[PDB]
Amino acid sequence: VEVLLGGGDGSLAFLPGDFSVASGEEIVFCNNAGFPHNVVFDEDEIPSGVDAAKISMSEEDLLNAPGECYKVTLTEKGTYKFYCSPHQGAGMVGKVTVN
Ligand SMILES: [Cl-]
Ligand SMILES: [Cu+2]
Repeated sequence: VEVLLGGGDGSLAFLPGDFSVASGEEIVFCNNAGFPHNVVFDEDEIPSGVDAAKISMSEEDLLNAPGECYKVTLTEKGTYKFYCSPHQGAGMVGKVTVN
């Protein structure tokens, strides 16, 4: 599935922000507006056994360009809470349920 990074209206948001995906299904986070953006999963908000370092972009990596995206494939079932480092304080966070 595809999630847009930033609304055209200026919102620093994941569109959709709360969504579901089946185990093994990919999620492609594409820059839309308001970038730089990046996608970082909260180590304390991801299913048991998942390595946040494998499913996250480095806090120092940013999708700085308009056509850039970040693809991640999640398998362990449960909810995962992720955010954008630069806009975390502005409310740019999201949740995905892997069923
Ligand atoms: Cl992992
Ligand atoms: Cu951002």
